[PDB]
Amino acid sequence: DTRPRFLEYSTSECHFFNGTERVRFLDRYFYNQEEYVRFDSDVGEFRAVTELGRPDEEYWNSQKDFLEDRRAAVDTYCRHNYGVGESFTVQRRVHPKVTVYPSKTQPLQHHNLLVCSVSGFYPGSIEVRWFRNGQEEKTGVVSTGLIHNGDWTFQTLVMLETVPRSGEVYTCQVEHPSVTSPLTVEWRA
Amino acid sequence: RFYKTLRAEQASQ
Amino acid sequence: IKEEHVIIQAEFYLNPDQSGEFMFDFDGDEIFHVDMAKKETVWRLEEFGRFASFEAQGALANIAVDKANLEIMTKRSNYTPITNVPPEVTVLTNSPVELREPNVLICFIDKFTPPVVNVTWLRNGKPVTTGVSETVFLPREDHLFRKFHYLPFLPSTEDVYDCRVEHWGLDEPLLKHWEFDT
Ligand SMILES: *[C@@H]1O[C@H](CO)[C@@H](O[C@@H]2O[C@H](CO)[C@@H](O)[C@H](O)[C@H]2NC(C)=O)[C@H](O)[C@H]1NC(C)=O
Ligand SMILES: *[C@@H]1O[C@H](CO)[C@@H](O)[C@H](O)[C@H]1NC(C)=O
Ligand SMILES: *[C@@H]1O[C@H](CO)[C@@H](O)[C@H](O)[C@H]1NC(C)=O
Ligand code: NA
Ligand code: NA
Ligand code: NA
Repeated sequence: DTRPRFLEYSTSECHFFNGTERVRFLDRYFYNQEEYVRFDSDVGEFRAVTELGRPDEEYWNSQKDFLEDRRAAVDTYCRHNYGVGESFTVQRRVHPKVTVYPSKTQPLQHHNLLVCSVSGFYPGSIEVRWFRNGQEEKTGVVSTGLIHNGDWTFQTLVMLETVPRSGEVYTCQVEHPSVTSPLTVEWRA
Repeated sequence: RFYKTLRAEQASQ
Repeated sequence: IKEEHVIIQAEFYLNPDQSGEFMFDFDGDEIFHVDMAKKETVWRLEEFGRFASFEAQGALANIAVDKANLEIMTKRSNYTPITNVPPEVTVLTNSPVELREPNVLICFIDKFTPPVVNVTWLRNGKPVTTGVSETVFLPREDHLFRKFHYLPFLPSTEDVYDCRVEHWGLDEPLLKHWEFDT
């Protein structure tokens, strides 16, 4: 479709610090690719981001009931909504699946790779550590980082550069809020 | 419990 | 000092399509959206709807204001249309793939605008729709969108897969391939 498009987009954002001790509320407006005006609860009034938003800064700051609604949002909206879904969002805990498999370097390098795949977990914060004969490996540890699956789950692949010897025991160890004890998967050459 | 909508307001014409 | 969590109410209205969306996002995940055609709240995971509620009428009333605001902003901009930004497309699996153990292909579409796409899943060059699912248009810290599409499948050495993405910023539909390794 070659037809020109026109987009109006808004985000009302609630940023939470130390539970709900401090809340920062942002009411943002975008026309096409441009953020033109916003209300920041720290500021206390609307402010134009660009020239395009100057008429709204002037007009919305003069709308008494609207500005007070925005000023009350941290409690009536942010803190309210935080509490509504708290049990299944903030307190959501989904335990990981830990899979260990060797992988060949392409083309062959001096080392091969040992993959620790940690999947299907929630929240995103995780600790994945490689061990060789009960000693942590800091060198040769490569990760593509935290991958969001878009379905309230995350995954991560943590690789260890290895020179695999006859009787070496490799251990991937996972710590995550969903589990009280470190999870381990052993691999032998 | 109900999620609350933050109500939209018409821009300056 | 860093924030622990973010809740976003994201909404848009788009002309000439006359399409709009209203959704809530928690740390990058869709909690729910409003089905505009059915005038109903659609929960991302069924358990959410058992624990919380949302009146769709409030989203519908906001969308009407978003539409009025689009008309005002379109005139104020001197009728400037959007410049299309094509998406980055990544295809991954939910977990490492094992032969004949069901798995899920994930097509992640990111950093694009306007929020309009046509997404097709291709198995050996053929369209497949069995058990497919998707998110609505998800917010980013910028003016850009993200979206996920899902295809559950039984892994085999024979079958190949493609996620075909159409966007107005793309000269030709973008195909991202996946096939079983070794
Ligand atoms: C997604 O698919 C449709 C159809 O191929 C495209 O939009 C138009 O839809 C109607 C029929 O339902 C046709 O009259 C038009 O011819 C279609 N436009 C074109 C150029 O064929 C639509 O453009 C596609 N959306 C995206 C983002 O590519
Ligand atoms: C969280 O808020 C309260 C305020 O009384 C305080 O006791 C506590 O130290 C705070 N924690 C952090 C990490 O700031
Ligand atoms: C719109 O038109 C007016 C008057 O000619 C001008 O001052 C303004 O810069 C224009 N804005 C844009 C985004 O083109
Ligand atoms: Na800023
Ligand atoms: Na309520
Ligand atoms: Na594998």
